[PDB]
Amino acid sequence: DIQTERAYQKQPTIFQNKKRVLLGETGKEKLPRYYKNIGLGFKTPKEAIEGTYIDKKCPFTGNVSIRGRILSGVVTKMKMQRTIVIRRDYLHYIRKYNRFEKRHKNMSVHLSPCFRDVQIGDIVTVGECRPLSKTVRFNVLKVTKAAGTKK
Amino acid sequence: ARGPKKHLKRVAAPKHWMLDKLTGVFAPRPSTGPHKLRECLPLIIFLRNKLKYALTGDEVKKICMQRFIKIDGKVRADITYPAGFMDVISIDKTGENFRLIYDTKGRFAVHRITPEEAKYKLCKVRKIFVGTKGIPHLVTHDARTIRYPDPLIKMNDTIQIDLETGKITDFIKFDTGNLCMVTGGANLGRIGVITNRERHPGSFDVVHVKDANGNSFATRLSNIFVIGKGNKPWISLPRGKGIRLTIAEERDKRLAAKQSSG
Amino acid sequence: AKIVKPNGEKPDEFESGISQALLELEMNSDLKAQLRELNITAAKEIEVGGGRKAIIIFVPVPQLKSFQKIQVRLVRELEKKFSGKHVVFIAQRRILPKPTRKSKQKRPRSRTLTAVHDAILEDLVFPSEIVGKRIRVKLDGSRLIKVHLDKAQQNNVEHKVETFSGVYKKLTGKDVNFEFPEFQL
Amino acid sequence: VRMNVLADALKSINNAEKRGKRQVLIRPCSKVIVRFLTVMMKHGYIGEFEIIDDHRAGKIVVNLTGRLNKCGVISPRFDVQLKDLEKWQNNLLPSRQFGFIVLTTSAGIMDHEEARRKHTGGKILGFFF
Amino acid sequence: GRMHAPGKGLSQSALPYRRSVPTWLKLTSDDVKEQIYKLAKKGLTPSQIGVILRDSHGVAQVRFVTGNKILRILKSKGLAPDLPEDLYHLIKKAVAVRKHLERNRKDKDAKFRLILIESRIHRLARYYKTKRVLPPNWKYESSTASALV
RNA sequence: UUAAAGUUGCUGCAGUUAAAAAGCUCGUAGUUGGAUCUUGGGAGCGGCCGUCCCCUGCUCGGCGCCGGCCCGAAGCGUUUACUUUGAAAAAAUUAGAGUGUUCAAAGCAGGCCGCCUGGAUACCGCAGCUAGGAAUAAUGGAAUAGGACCGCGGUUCUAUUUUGUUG
Repeated sequence: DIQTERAYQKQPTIFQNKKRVLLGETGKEKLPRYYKNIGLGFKTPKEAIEGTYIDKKCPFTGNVSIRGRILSGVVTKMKMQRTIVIRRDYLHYIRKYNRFEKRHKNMSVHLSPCFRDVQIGDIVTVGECRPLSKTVRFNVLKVTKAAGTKK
Repeated sequence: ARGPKKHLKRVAAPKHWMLDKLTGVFAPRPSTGPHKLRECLPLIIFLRNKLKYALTGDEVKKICMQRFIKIDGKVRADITYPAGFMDVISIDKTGENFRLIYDTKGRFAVHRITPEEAKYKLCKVRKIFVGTKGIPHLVTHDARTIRYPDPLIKMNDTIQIDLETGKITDFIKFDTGNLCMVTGGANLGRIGVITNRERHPGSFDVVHVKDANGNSFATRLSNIFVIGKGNKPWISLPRGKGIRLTIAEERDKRLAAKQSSG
Repeated sequence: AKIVKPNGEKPDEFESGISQALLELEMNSDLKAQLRELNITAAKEIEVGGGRKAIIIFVPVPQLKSFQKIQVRLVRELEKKFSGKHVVFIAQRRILPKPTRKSKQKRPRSRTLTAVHDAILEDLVFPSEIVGKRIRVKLDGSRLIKVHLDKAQQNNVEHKVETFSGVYKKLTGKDVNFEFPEFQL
Repeated sequence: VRMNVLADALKSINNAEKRGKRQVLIRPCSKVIVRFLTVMMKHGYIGEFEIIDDHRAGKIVVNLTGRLNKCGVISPRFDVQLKDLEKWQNNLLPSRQFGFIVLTTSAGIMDHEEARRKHTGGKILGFFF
Repeated sequence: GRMHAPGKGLSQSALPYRRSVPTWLKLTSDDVKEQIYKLAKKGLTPSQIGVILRDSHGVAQVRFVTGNKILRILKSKGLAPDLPEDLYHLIKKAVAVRKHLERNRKDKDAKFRLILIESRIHRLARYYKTKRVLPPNWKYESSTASALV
């Protein structure tokens, strides 16, 4: 399930080759997991604690920090891997005609494999990060399901 | 611009530099120092507009390098030296000292002080650092790196330093019930007591300050200077004690002074 | 005893007296065929406007459908055992606060204030069901509700309309006048 | 189909007031309609107005008198501020000595002088004079 | 007015204000429950169950006696139809119209009515998708019309 | 080029005959969408009413006392638009306070006989940050009960304050 590509995937905080007294069983083969509290009142989920995925851009198990703006949006498409596009619908005001117009500005955010219970239409919130790609700047902090989907 | 700017236009100057328009094209850009450009005051501006000791830009230079003016116990020979909040300035020969405190409006004010009060200076700690061989460090709001401080000095406290030895004598803790004043913004020079301190994670932590007569206002965390422990101030406050008289009471006071003067 | 309470508190002497009177009434009559499981929750005596009083019995809602076939004789036995006080069966219902943005599942519309007040008004007049209802708004801003009843079962109800108006004024706070129009039948 | 019930109610009562009748059959019911008619009653423009209870939709019968010039609706609901309301009473009210502008407020459906003295504002509803 | 016709007709029911069971009715809630169960086991639309009950049993409204309508009873027992009845009737009408047109090519107004009922089917299917009654992948097409119930 | 132009019309134009309703219908994006959810009360002043107070739950403590009460607080409380306040929002310029440049456009000066001053204030569309209310408009709670609540019954990983010193 893991180690797909031409290089080893590891978390460069822990040491995965500690020498035990025996190197047998009963205390070994449970590797430690690196995680941190991202702050701003957000709570880390269990999937980032007991998971086995390896990332370098995950807000929980990764080398990226959260600072700046906190936004929200609705998930539109899940086609490209490990990152999704959300839609922000907002209203614009004109001084001349005292009437509003709705506008949308879709943009790409990053989805770690910690949140894999995501379908089209789920409301997510994002936080500003350093540029992780050409057009990707935001990391998803939590996921909220839409109406229905009771299964 | 391929490099740093070296000129400064007259109408691009800050308003608290308190200049005129139809005098010259340029304004005195201060040399880099402890204080920022928009929050300091050049020595030429003070000596040529406030104290009226000099009239031109050469007389200020003659007085400045004549070794007559001492800045926080050190003689300075730069005519555009940045002087900011509670910069103790001394004239040794005529025996006068001035303390720079913001008055009831948004500006500086001349304030003659006794020499016994001119020996020390209240200043605000900015951040706490740890040195090379486990030495704690303090960074002060006028960039005074002090080695080995008191263990009870926190991030937003105020320390009192003797100008002859550079060490800490006494301190004020950041807590509600202490006399405070604001340095910057719409509020400036008002003296009040801290009551509330609202914590916002990831942004500016606003506080609430009540005046001694019944007025209240809210400023940011960076716009805080603690000056007293309770009601008694540790320094000599200027005239009016920083009460921020409104325009009606100011008009009434000016009319009363005009009627009494005749 | 006969009286039970959803709240864990001992009933007072008046409702215990009403429960004992009901137990005696089913003891010396044929009411025991229909009161083995049916009971009483609470009772209250309130000053109906004038020189005459009346009692109000709080009944749980799912037992009122069983009582709906029984009120033909219980009421007349209750004025005949008493002196002249009328008896009114008002079901108990819980009034829930509106779910605001400050203060968990859905509060249903059956538990809303308007619904329980209309249900109290409906259970207030059992033999005379609702045929018309009007609201009067006077110049003071107050609301004067009016209730129109059928021309069936008039003579046994027309002497208790002021009792219904008094107990509806005390329980809710709305002035209700009862009238008998001759429209349909 | 129908969009605003207040617009139809105000047009119906305006037509029946211009024809000179005394009773108006407002066929919809709403909280805003009852509150608007209550404000018009409190400011001495109408009399005893009814609410006919029904399990479908209530009907309102008002007691007209020769006192109303025109009552109207401003559709859609335009939000105002305290300083913005002065232009609205400049171009909507016929005079400053009389006339009223009813605007929606968090304190309830309530007129413009009271919203001025309570230091507030909100969406507009209509006008009467 | 109608959604596909210029008519402005006003002809419908008129429920009375009186919210009470009639005293002369001798049908309890249980008896009308197995009456509805038997009429649904006979293979009837709930409207047919309602008209049969109101004619031959003297009940005014079922939800005024039982406490809920017919489709709630049929869903609670477990014998309600999979497809709703009005959209099923619209589908069967569309199949009847199409079996007229591909037997009789030259008619045009019947093709116009076919377009109208296809639009009605599409709008009702969109509403049932919005109400999460139909599956989201449900799609009506002519090529599986007569194969569909 | 602006006003006059209500001859560009959001406020605020016209479409039978003067310029102008597609031949008709369905239909996607857009725009607009019915009723319905907490009413009413009390302590009092002026004499029923225009101003006053009351009708979200829980782990640590200072305004007071004799393990028992109130006050506060590390920390959480369904989300939007709208509305009021607060922060910050360069100067000059626009209103605007003071001031006999001989008035004014100006300018930030000046007045008493060393002394006393001023060098304010408002505005800064929208968007981002905050604090009282939820009337107005849109979403969601449970119907296949994978609904709340109450005390019980089984499966696991980890905390030093202890089974006489220490292993």
